[PDB]
Amino acid sequence: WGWLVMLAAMWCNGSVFGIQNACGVLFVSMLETFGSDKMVFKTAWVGSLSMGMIFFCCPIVSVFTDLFGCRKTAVVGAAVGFVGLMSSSFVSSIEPLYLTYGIIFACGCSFAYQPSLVILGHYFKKRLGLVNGIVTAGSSVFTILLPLLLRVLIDSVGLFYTLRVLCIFMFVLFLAGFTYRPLNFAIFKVTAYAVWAVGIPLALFGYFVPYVHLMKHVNERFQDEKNKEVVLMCIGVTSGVGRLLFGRIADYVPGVKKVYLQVLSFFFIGLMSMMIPLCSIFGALIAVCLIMGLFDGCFISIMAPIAFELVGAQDVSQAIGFLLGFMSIPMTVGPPIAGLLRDKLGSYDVAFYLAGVPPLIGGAVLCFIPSRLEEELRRRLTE
Ligand SMILES: N[C@@H](Cc1cc(I)c(Oc2cc(I)c(O)c(I)c2)c(I)c1)C(=O)O
Repeated sequence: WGWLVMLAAMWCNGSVFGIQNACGVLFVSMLETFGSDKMVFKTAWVGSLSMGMIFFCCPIVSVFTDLFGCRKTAVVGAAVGFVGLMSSSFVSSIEPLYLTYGIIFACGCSFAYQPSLVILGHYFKKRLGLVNGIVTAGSSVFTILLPLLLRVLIDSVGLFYTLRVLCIFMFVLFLAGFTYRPLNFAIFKVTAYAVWAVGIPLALFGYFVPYVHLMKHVNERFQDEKNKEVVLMCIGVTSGVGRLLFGRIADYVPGVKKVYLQVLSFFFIGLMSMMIPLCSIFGALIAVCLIMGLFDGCFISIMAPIAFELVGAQDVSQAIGFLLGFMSIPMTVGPPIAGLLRDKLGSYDVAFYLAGVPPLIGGAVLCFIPSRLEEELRRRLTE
């Protein structure tokens, strides 16, 4: 088995999130097929539910995996994902899609992906973090490359065939799953965690809007767009390097003392989102995309260490579970509201601005977290 555990974990992490991020390239043609009324409002749910259900289901998997074992639940996740992707075929209306794609597919994907971490632990009972960086660099490949394959694949055979063929990834995941073989509400009393856990979800209330609506905002330059997929590929091409660099950066002395760089990340990503609906020359959009992706990777990379910095090591699991439970909502509610925001009398021009407000509030809230304080001074002032 050996290193193949990490090798297959790479494939799993790529397979799930590459699709979840290429969702837009599906959406652009899914809207066209079996098209209308008020379609843009309904369709967004197809990807919104898919992205929300993974986070909603991740915490509960911590009971299933511990109940059945590490080897299981990965086979089951892969099989359920394959069943859902296949069932997405033979659908003559958009209504069943919410159930075939989304609910079923993500309820499979979360089961497939969650146990990967528990077995990356014990990879070699050492050298954690470096393995995670390797896996991130690997999944960067699938995030970068998949949009190119799907874009050319769609025109040859329609959406139905595309989803019926994407089952190859789930099948390979199912086969690789055989490698795995091993060989609570009291948290809120901590004020720092209480503030942070509300700050982050309030910050991400527009994070997933671009990943869904950017490919449809494109075609504003209907003629000059000799190539579209690059504009979405260059988000991941920068996210990979950003995560890789910030993994190294996090622990270095000049900035490891107490990290609040997530405030900077939110500020920059919000500003760049506020920049999209204005730039006209093509290259400016790619520059904005790179600026977005770099900090998008940085913020996600820096998250986990803050978890055990704020709270003891024992409660990190519960902390992450609650955090993902809260995070389930904003990504489900974002894209639909963003689409509808001016689906009457306008375009995304008026919708991308308001997608940029929540990040600033989130950054302020996170910057409003106390520290460097202890109660030994309580004798002096308030008593
Ligand atoms: N849109 C992103 C997808 C993505 C979102 C989040 I939020 C995230 O952060 C975590 C951290 C831990 I730790 C988890 O167990 C989980 I599940 C998600 C990661 I990694 C990836 C992209 O472009 O790839």
